[PDB]
Amino acid sequence: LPPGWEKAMSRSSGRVYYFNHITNASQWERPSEPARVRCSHLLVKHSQSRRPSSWRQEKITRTKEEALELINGYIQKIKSGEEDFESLASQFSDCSSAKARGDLGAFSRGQMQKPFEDASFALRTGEMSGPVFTDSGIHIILRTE
Ligand SMILES: CN1CCCN(c2ccccc2CO)CC1
Repeated sequence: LPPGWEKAMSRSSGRVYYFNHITNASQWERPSEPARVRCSHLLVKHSQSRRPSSWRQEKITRTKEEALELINGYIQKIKSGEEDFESLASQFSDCSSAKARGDLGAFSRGQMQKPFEDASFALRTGEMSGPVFTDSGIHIILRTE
């Protein structure tokens, strides 16, 4: 299996699925390095973020648990097609990159926070992460290039 993937069993259904311990992605189908990648992200900050402040809120007070719940809800709506990633990032990302639909541009290893970097480079082009934790908060990462 490609880097980071492992087999798992659904508790509610008993069906096998695949989970990536670098990106926290999970999916039913069997999963299918460049100098640089390009990613977008949706950041949800929490009270223990390195800077608990954003363009949405002068004082971010939500707990890490609450931020994870919000991230999980956004992932559900993206996966169902009810909402697009770019739309949720523009409206609800606590990163200033919200104004660019979450786009961060292209980057190399050694530039981003390590959990973010590792998830970004383990995604295939077009793939989306699960919740990724950094000192900034909790991220949904979309690899675009
Ligand atoms: C990564 N950080 C430093 C760079 C500035 N950021 C940004 C802000 C507003 C629009 C676009 C971007 C990057 O695409 C993101 C924060």
